[PDB]
Amino acid sequence: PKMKTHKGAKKRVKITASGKVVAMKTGKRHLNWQKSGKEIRQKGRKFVLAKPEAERIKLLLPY
Amino acid sequence: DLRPNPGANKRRKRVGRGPGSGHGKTATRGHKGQKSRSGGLKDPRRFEGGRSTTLMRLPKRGMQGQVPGEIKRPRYQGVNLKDLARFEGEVTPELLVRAGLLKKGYRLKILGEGEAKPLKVVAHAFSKSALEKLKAAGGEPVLLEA
Amino acid sequence: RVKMHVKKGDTVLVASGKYKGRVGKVKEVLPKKYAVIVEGVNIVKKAVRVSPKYPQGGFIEKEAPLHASKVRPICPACGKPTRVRKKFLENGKKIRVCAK
Amino acid sequence: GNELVRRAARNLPWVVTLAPEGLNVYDIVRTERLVMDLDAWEVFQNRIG
RNA sequence: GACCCGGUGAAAUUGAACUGGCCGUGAAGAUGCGGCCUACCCGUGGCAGGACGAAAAGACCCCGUGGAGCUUUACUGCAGC
RNA sequence: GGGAUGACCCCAGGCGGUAGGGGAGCGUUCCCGAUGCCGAUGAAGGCCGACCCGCGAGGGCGGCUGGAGGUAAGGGAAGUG
RNA sequence: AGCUGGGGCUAGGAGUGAAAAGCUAACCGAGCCCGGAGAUAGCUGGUUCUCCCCGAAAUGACUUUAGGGUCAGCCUCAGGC
RNA sequence: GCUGUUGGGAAGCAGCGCCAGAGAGGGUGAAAGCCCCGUAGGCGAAAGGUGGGGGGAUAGGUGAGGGUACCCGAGUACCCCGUGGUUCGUGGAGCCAUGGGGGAAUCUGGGCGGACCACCGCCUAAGGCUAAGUACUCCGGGUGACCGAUAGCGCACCAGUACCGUGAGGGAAAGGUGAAAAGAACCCCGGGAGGGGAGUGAAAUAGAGCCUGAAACCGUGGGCUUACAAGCAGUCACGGCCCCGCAAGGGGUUGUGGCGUGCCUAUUGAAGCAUGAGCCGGCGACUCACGGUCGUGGGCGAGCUUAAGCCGUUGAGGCGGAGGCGUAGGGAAACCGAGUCCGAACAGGGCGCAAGCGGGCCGCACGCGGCCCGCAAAGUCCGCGGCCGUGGACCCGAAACCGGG
RNA sequence: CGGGGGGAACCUGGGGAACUGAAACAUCUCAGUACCCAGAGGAGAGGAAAGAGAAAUCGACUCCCUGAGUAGCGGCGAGCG
Ligand SMILES: [Mg+2]
Ligand SMILES: [Mg+2]
Ligand SMILES: [Mg+2]
Ligand SMILES: [Mg+2]
Ligand SMILES: [Mg+2]
Ligand SMILES: [Mg+2]
Ligand SMILES: [Mg+2]
Ligand SMILES: [Mg+2]
Ligand SMILES: [Mg+2]
Ligand SMILES: [Mg+2]
Ligand SMILES: [Mg+2]
Ligand SMILES: [Mg+2]
Ligand SMILES: [Mg+2]
Ligand SMILES: [Mg+2]
Ligand SMILES: [Mg+2]
Ligand SMILES: [Mg+2]
Ligand SMILES: [Mg+2]
Ligand SMILES: [Mg+2]
Ligand SMILES: [Mg+2]
Ligand SMILES: [Mg+2]
Ligand SMILES: [Mg+2]
Ligand SMILES: [Mg+2]
Ligand SMILES: [Mg+2]
Ligand SMILES: [Mg+2]
Ligand SMILES: [Mg+2]
Ligand SMILES: [Mg+2]
Ligand SMILES: [Mg+2]
Ligand SMILES: [Mg+2]
Ligand SMILES: [Mg+2]
Ligand SMILES: [Mg+2]
Ligand SMILES: [Mg+2]
Ligand SMILES: [Mg+2]
Ligand SMILES: [Mg+2]
Ligand SMILES: [Mg+2]
Ligand SMILES: [Mg+2]
Ligand SMILES: [Mg+2]
Ligand SMILES: [Mg+2]
Ligand SMILES: [Mg+2]
Ligand SMILES: [Mg+2]
Ligand SMILES: [Mg+2]
Ligand SMILES: [Mg+2]
Ligand SMILES: [Mg+2]
Ligand SMILES: [Mg+2]
Ligand SMILES: [Mg+2]
Ligand SMILES: [Mg+2]
Ligand SMILES: [Mg+2]
Ligand SMILES: [Mg+2]
Ligand SMILES: [Mg+2]
Ligand SMILES: [Mg+2]
Ligand SMILES: [Mg+2]
Ligand SMILES: [Mg+2]
Ligand SMILES: [Mg+2]
Ligand SMILES: [Mg+2]
Ligand SMILES: [Mg+2]
Ligand SMILES: [Mg+2]
Ligand SMILES: [Mg+2]
Ligand SMILES: [Mg+2]
Ligand SMILES: [Mg+2]
Ligand SMILES: [Mg+2]
Ligand SMILES: [Mg+2]
Ligand SMILES: [Mg+2]
Ligand SMILES: [Mg+2]
Ligand SMILES: [Mg+2]
Ligand SMILES: [Mg+2]
Ligand SMILES: [Mg+2]
Ligand SMILES: [Mg+2]
Ligand SMILES: [Mg+2]
Ligand SMILES: [Mg+2]
Ligand SMILES: [Mg+2]
Ligand SMILES: [Mg+2]
Ligand SMILES: [Mg+2]
Ligand SMILES: [Mg+2]
Ligand SMILES: [Mg+2]
Ligand SMILES: [Mg+2]
Ligand SMILES: [Mg+2]
Ligand SMILES: [Mg+2]
Ligand SMILES: [Mg+2]
Ligand SMILES: [Mg+2]
Ligand SMILES: [Mg+2]
Ligand SMILES: [Mg+2]
Ligand SMILES: [Mg+2]
Ligand SMILES: [Mg+2]
Ligand SMILES: [Mg+2]
Ligand SMILES: [Mg+2]
Ligand SMILES: [Mg+2]
Ligand SMILES: [Mg+2]
Ligand SMILES: [Mg+2]
Ligand SMILES: [Mg+2]
Ligand SMILES: [Mg+2]
Ligand SMILES: [Mg+2]
Ligand SMILES: [Mg+2]
Ligand SMILES: [Mg+2]
Ligand SMILES: [Mg+2]
Ligand SMILES: [Mg+2]
Ligand SMILES: [Mg+2]
Ligand SMILES: [Mg+2]
Ligand SMILES: [Mg+2]
Ligand SMILES: [Mg+2]
Ligand SMILES: [Mg+2]
Repeated sequence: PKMKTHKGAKKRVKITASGKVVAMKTGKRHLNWQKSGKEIRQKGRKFVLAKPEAERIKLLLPY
Repeated sequence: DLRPNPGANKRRKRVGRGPGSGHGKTATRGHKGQKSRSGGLKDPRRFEGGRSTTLMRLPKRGMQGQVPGEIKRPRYQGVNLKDLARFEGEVTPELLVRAGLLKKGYRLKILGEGEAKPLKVVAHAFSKSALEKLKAAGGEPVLLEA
Repeated sequence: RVKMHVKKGDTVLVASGKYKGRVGKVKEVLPKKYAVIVEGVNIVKKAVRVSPKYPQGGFIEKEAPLHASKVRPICPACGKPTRVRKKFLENGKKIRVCAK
Repeated sequence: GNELVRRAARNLPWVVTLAPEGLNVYDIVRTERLVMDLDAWEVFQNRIG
């Protein structure tokens, strides 16, 4: 019956216009105590490939 | 055209795959020949299997919702004057939904590229650069909703 | 009850097979076999004697049944089907032309 | 649409009969010749574009 | 009892068989490959070395994120107090 | 490449194969085609064949048996080998 | 502390037990029947017509993972270059 | 609707007719509109049911002003503790129920709008009843790209039977003579059984558990061929004998010679002394529904398409725009928008956008409009196919777990 | 005057699992399902707002299609909705 939208996905990925899948970099959630600004700074979304193909299949209906 | 004369075109490939016999897909029957594919795998859309799947990701989507749910908010749907320049007179919502754009999606917001046509256009909102384009003799019956 | 057909203990014409043409009477209607008797299809039945009584046994015997369809009634004319008239107080089977 | 005519043909082994508002492709093709009356050629029209 | 005659008349098993020995060879122990040796065809009473003989999808051993019974200062609950 | 699109011709290479992918076909049940067409001068099935067609699955035709059904081209479904 | 007939009572985590986990209708560490139920089985087995073209892998990383998997490597088909 | 003809038998075939609001179907010795039963169309209830569909008859119901403030459902509302219900699993946890404790007011009342408070609103708890639309199918009927006796219900048959078990309960097998019994008088061998004649029939190898009657299996007769040979039983080659046809050629058999390690499965590797199979026949495993993703045959395309349901048919389709996709991308969001997000930044950078035409024709501006076109800008809808998700999801198999007996 | 039992499914109410799924497992899932009990009937239930929730809105209940796999719930896991 009507396939279901994986809400665990719907909560960490925004699927783009060209079809690419986007999510936030992993790291800076609590890791830190002293990481270069460069590292803690360089965290603002990214690509994924062959793996997002899989992602998109879970976000069916919500296109 | 005769009765016993139609028949599909030349591609309705009824030929679905039959599992088999000595020649073609056979025995183990196309795919298989191993084990653990005998009743259905895990996903594998998610599997994976044992180790943490790309779920090592992280909910960004700040705000997923409280418990009463979604807040009754007014949604606005943009519609470039580009398309708007398909007909003339005095375009307005409803006349836009009935057309081929908008439709119940609530409040009308004209903008986008395209060359603004000399005529009155009623909307709930207008983009800055859109309002400009209606410079070449147009309109601006904003607000509405009363 | 419903089990009813076209003939009764009267005169009929065989349209059948071996006796096409032959004409006869009272066919002692069955109709569990939906057949009649007439005067034809009469086979030779062997006999030992169902009990010494009436000793000897011959081969000329009785008349066999005949599918009710193989026969056609006749009266004041020839073959022909049967219709039904109301007799102003009855229901008698009459033939298209004659009358019985 | 004339039931009287319909009733008259019908039993003919070579005749397939229909009411105008029943005009369908399958029948048109299973027969060799098609015969409509003007009042039925209209309903047909009110259905074509 | 077994053996023979008249009577009656089963079974597990069985890919099919036109089913020998020795040295070899081969998935490491071949009637079935090689080379050689032996050997007319078919039975009957006997023996039990082989057909990795039969029977039981090894009870030992390991594997399965299998199962049950049992234990406790393993976990988490519950009755009862 | 011929291209007179002749899907037939010469030229040039290639054509072992498990898991697998791909492409063509054969046959079975049923539906349209069927108020049709085959059928007692014999249906379906069965038993034969040293003949015909096809690379193959098969399709023919013939003799015997059988005794009342069978079902073209062209397509459609699926409890289909 | 005997043996025995007839009439009765106690049963499934329950009975009964001079205690073997014995016995509870010829296999009791949890009876039998029907049902949930087509339990589950990352295991074993089996998987049926024909021809033509191509044709692997048995590696790496991670895996309560190690005879199972996900991504990559290697095969195939369509389109493009 | 008769006749003739073939035939055991016409309904076949033939000649010349006929009915049709009926040419659905079944039967009759074979194939039939006119022989039979029916079919179209049309009639029919004294009696028993059913029955506002249509009539009636009842019960029942028909007001404004201004005063009073009398009454508006109690162990209830309400609050706290323990829980259930809802999408809500302690959550910011409201709402509806309520086992415990405490415990009101009567419209200047009391509940609700997701803690709570103030505004603005919504509604009247603690009494009961109420057709229709909806569900099901033991039963009757009508249909089938449903089955056709290993199928279809477990049962086409004297089946929930025979048999099994103490019991709950389990649970079979088994259909067909022929058109018609015309079911074989009588004679002969025999105790009978069973046969041989005779006789019936179109057919008796339709003779009675009898239509057809395959394969395994058991025999009788014949042809070739075998007791010095040895083998996955075959194959290639000659030769002999037998059989077909005039011949060339072909069929059967096999004496020598050459070459030869069953099938399946599982494996790095099997003739393997690894698995499975006695042989034959029949049953036996990748489907279907709804989603999804590609591909593909079409329709229409700045768009495409309906769902339920309604009207029609009774193998006839229409209507129905609720709704869904698509036409704007960004942001966590407010929001902005061909941009947008981070940023102080017109630095940068992440997502984004920027779609014509190969091109016949032709109004016949020395202008290509724009009709047209692939099927796009570009999508949708339906069909088909591959794979994926949810379902038992390729088929068969546990040891076990739980419920009621 | 009534009641008692029977009735294939269907219906309401009172109680109410587990295998499974989470590739272990306990919250969660299976599921208020299977099953037990009581009751009712050709249906049963529900039913005229101490309602919905944002609309100067609707106006009993039930049933179908959408809304929507949305809003939300979730060891924010499986999944539920
Ligand atoms: Mg920063
Ligand atoms: Mg959607
Ligand atoms: Mg296998
Ligand atoms: Mg393996
Ligand atoms: Mg294996
Ligand atoms: Mg399974
Ligand atoms: Mg009378
Ligand atoms: Mg003896
Ligand atoms: Mg050796
Ligand atoms: Mg040797
Ligand atoms: Mg050999
Ligand atoms: Mg001996
Ligand atoms: Mg011995
Ligand atoms: Mg031994
Ligand atoms: Mg090849
Ligand atoms: Mg292959
Ligand atoms: Mg037909
Ligand atoms: Mg003849
Ligand atoms: Mg057939
Ligand atoms: Mg099958
Ligand atoms: Mg005593
Ligand atoms: Mg127990
Ligand atoms: Mg029990
Ligand atoms: Mg005790
Ligand atoms: Mg004792
Ligand atoms: Mg005990
Ligand atoms: Mg015992
Ligand atoms: Mg146990
Ligand atoms: Mg279950
Ligand atoms: Mg099972
Ligand atoms: Mg299974
Ligand atoms: Mg697996
Ligand atoms: Mg198959
Ligand atoms: Mg190759
Ligand atoms: Mg892979
Ligand atoms: Mg290519
Ligand atoms: Mg004849
Ligand atoms: Mg005649
Ligand atoms: Mg003929
Ligand atoms: Mg007839
Ligand atoms: Mg007929
Ligand atoms: Mg005639
Ligand atoms: Mg009638
Ligand atoms: Mg009456
Ligand atoms: Mg008062
Ligand atoms: Mg709760
Ligand atoms: Mg709660
Ligand atoms: Mg209380
Ligand atoms: Mg209280
Ligand atoms: Mg309240
Ligand atoms: Mg409250
Ligand atoms: Mg409140
Ligand atoms: Mg409220
Ligand atoms: Mg509020
Ligand atoms: Mg309210
Ligand atoms: Mg009330
Ligand atoms: Mg009230
Ligand atoms: Mg009520
Ligand atoms: Mg009611
Ligand atoms: Mg119904
Ligand atoms: Mg049966
Ligand atoms: Mg049979
Ligand atoms: Mg029955
Ligand atoms: Mg049976
Ligand atoms: Mg017994
Ligand atoms: Mg004779
Ligand atoms: Mg016969
Ligand atoms: Mg017959
Ligand atoms: Mg027979
Ligand atoms: Mg035989
Ligand atoms: Mg012989
Ligand atoms: Mg010698
Ligand atoms: Mg010799
Ligand atoms: Mg040889
Ligand atoms: Mg093995
Ligand atoms: Mg291998
Ligand atoms: Mg061997
Ligand atoms: Mg072996
Ligand atoms: Mg093994
Ligand atoms: Mg095997
Ligand atoms: Mg064996
Ligand atoms: Mg077999
Ligand atoms: Mg077989
Ligand atoms: Mg689908
Ligand atoms: Mg698809
Ligand atoms: Mg930018
Ligand atoms: Mg199974
Ligand atoms: Mg119990
Ligand atoms: Mg009563
Ligand atoms: Mg219930
Ligand atoms: Mg309940
Ligand atoms: Mg209940
Ligand atoms: Mg559980
Ligand atoms: Mg589990
Ligand atoms: Mg639930
Ligand atoms: Mg009713
Ligand atoms: Mg009711
Ligand atoms: Mg009703
Ligand atoms: Mg009221």
